[PDB]
Amino acid sequence: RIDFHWMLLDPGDTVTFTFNGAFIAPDRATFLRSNAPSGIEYNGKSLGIQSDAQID
Amino acid sequence: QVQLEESGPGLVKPSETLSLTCSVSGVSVTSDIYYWTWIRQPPGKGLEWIGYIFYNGDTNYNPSLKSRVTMSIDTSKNEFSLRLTSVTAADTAVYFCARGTEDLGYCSSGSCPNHWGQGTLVTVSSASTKGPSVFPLAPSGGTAALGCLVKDYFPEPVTVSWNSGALTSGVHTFPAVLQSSGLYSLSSVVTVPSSSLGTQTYICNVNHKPSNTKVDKRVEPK
Amino acid sequence: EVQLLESGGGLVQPGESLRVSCAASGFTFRDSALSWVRQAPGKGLEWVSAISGNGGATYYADTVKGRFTISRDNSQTTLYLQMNSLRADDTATYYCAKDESPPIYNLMPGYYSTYYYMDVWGKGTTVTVSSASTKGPSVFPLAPSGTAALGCLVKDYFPEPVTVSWNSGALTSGVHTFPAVLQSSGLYSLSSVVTVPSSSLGTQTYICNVNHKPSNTKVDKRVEPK
Amino acid sequence: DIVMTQSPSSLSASIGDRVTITCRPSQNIRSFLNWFQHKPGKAPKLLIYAASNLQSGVPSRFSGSGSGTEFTLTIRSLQPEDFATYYCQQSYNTPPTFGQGTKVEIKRTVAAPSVFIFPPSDEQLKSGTASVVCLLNNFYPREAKVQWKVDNALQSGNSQESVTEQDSKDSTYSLSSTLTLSKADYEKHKVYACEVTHQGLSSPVTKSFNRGE
Repeated sequence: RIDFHWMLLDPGDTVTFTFNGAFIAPDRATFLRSNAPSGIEYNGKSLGIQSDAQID
Repeated sequence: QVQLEESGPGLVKPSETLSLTCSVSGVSVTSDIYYWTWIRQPPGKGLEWIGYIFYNGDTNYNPSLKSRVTMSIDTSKNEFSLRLTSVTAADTAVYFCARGTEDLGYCSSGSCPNHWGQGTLVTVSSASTKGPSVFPLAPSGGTAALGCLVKDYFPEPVTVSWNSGALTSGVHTFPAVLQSSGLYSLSSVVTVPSSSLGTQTYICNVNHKPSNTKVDKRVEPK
Repeated sequence: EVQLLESGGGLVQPGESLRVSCAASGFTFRDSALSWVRQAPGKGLEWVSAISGNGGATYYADTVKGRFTISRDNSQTTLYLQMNSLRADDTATYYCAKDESPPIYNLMPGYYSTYYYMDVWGKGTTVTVSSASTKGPSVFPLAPSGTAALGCLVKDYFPEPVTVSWNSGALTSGVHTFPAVLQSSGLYSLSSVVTVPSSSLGTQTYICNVNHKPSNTKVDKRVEPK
Repeated sequence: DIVMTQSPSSLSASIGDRVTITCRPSQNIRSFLNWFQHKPGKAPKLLIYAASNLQSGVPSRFSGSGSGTEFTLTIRSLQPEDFATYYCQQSYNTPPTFGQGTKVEIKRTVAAPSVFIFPPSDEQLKSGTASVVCLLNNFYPREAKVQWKVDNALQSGNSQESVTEQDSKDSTYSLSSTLTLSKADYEKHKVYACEVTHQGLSSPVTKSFNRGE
């Protein structure tokens, strides 16, 4: 099994990773789009639903 | 305390990308409290704020333009820049760069640009560049008038000096007129002593950066 | 096609009666409501009245609460409006308008749903209420004295409207015919002007053609530099 | 998205007079309102910040007042250098928005234009075009009519005018009119004249030259 643990990192904060093994390492950081500065990545405030229906 | 000089093409074709740069003198673009802004004014229309950028990365763009505009700060060159994609004739405007100082006691964040550049005109058009032809206006109760005619250039502007920035009092450089040919023309004139026509030198300098043209005309009796 | 046509109207002395017809043609089965709306040139819209089914309306505005009465003739598919005791302010362009309601209302198909919005408007019939007495216009030149302006003043006529053309309609560019104004005499005055090249005055004849159909009067007036 | 309604769009006033420009935002903005001045060809300048604070170098004849939904810029004794377009600007929410501007023009005494006529240079005639320029220098008020005459036939359609903005020291205007002809038509005629009609001239003034003299 592989178990994933996550955190939210404030700006200017270091996450320090220390390990002798068994460790699965992040290659990329995930940034929300509704925290963007309107620098055109920015696409604000989604609603996530659970649906069995098609799209239209 | 700061000087702000704008630069960029002057002519961009429709659907292409508009890029402008602002050269900053007197302060560093790496300062924590200043923000850098662009504003524009279409010919004969109102001022429209485009956005601000802080060195720390915080930006805000007008929603009318946000899906097409970005800004950046170049710390190495002490510059900041505007990038506007997929332009149309609605984007022909004078573009002003400006500095403001974060001051949340009296102003929303990034919302009070208080040192502006003089603006640079950008024309969105498919027409090609054309340098001016420059012709003299030769002199005929004490005062004589002379000048230079700057005809058939595109797009705007031309700049005119008389004697490289030396003769300055009495100069009138007229707003350009659009001719039926689609090219611009203007005149620059100066008043001088008639007693001066026999012995002293006058050269108008007509400079047009989009066509990389410098033309000197010297003026005198027919 | 749901268009209706308004017939009738005209000039009437204050205190008289006049009924306006509204031929309801097209999609309207005439189990739906209909309304009248008047507007005077220089003023906005104003709802007048409404009709429903048979005698369910009985819906009149406070301005005409005791004067106007609304009839409906479903056999010939025509809506009426008997305008009695007409006053001066009743001069307006009376529009016959369709009436539609949200499908949640209007339980019985015939009766009135007390929430209607008008969707299909009519061409409108103009009704003028004065003590006037039809009169054709006098036409005077506005003489030109690179670009020159010349024109015609069409003065002292009643009622509206007049039509003005230039050179029998061969001259269109640069023509402006202004809205008439009402003088204290109760007669109208309007101007029509045209801008033309100064160089054309001497070679080219300009004539304004004025038509006032209410008095079947027809004037051509040549406008010359003087 | 806050709409700034400035009024009037334009005004004219004499030197020494008190001038007032109003700004009404579309919602209450407390004191988050700035006033800018824009003189021809110069950088827009912040004059007043946060409704009433005079910026460095701004003369004390300028004052800002108001809050909420009505603001006033007053210029208490107008000087020629105050010719400019003035704008209000809200800093209350993003995006910052500007009023449509108020153009302030100076009324001064009538000044007749000085008139000059320039024949086309020989260098241009090799291009197949002849430009004839008439200069009307330093006049007030703005109307001046320029009629071109070539061998006394009035011209129309073959000239264009350009007028400077009001001068920041003497509050006058200047105007150029350029008559354009093909060289072929230019040499078929002789007398070239610019005729100027203006409130400062008791009757019209004509400057002329003779082609080839």
